[PDB]
Parts: sequence; structure tokens; C-alpha cells
Amino acid sequence: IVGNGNVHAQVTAQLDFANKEQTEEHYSPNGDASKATLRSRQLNISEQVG
Amino acid sequence: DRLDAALRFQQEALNLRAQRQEILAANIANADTPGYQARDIDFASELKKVMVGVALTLTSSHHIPAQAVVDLLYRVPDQPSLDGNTVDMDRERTQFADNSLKYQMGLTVLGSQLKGMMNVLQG
Repeated sequence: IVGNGNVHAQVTAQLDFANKEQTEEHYSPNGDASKATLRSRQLNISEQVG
Repeated sequence: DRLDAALRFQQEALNLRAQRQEILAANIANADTPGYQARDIDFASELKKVMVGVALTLTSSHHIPAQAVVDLLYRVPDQPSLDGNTVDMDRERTQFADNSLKYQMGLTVLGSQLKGMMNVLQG
């Protein structure tokens, strides 16, 4: 569109030459009883009405 | 464990004797309370019941292990008091002495069994 020679451009690049290593651990929240997965549950209930 | 099965009967008898001893001493202590009923346990039936559970499963280290947590029969009154107290001194004094004697006998038998199991091993 502009024509040969009717355009000039120059590019400079800031690069990344730093070696990085990352380990990510994520736990799904289980505070709601509906999405909570259980292995063992002990429920002792006592009601001594006088 | 097999060691528990051998000593289960005497341990349960000793514990039941201690519990009934506490109940009899409570009957003695509350002799003067008006309206107090003298309570007791049937030793043989409760010993059957104890002689005749599911630890919750621990998947890892953080998982918390399961946390752990008798029937009293009224004594038939002999003399009618006016304040409603049915505790009789003589009957429960004899029962108290008998329970003390049987607790000592159970201690003797359990100690003899443990001492025999020990001299089998010593050498």
C-alpha cells in the first residue's frame, strides 16, 4: 500500500535470558459440606434432657 | 491380641467390681438424702454384656484418629421410711464388704496369671 522505500521501520526487543523454574501446588477448598470428600467420620451425639 | 483375650475376663471383672464398689459407696454417702433411691447393678448380666469398636480410617499423617467416648437397677426397699430414702445400712454394708473381698480376689487371680506368664518367659 505505501510502496517500496516509502516505509522504514526499526524494532528493539527487551528479551528474557533468566532461567526460571517454578512448581505450583493448588488445593481445592473443602469448607462446604456439599463438595467435601470424606474417608472416615465419627459423630458422637448426646442429649441428656432433665 | 491373644494376650488380651486371656486377660479380658479378669480385667472386665475387676473393672465391674470397681464400678459396683463406687455405686455402693455412693449409696452409703447419700443415705441421708430424702427421696434418694438406692441403685445397684446386676454383676453377672453386665459381665456377660461387656465380655460378649470400628477405629475410623487414617489415610495420612494429618488425619486425626477416631476419638473414643452399664445399666442401674433400683434396689427393692425393705423398710418404708418417711423421707422416701430406701437405702438400708445393713444390706449395703454387707454388699460393700463382699465387693471389697471379690475385688481383692480378682486382683489375686489376675496377678497370678501375669506372674505365670512371666515365669514362663524368664530364663
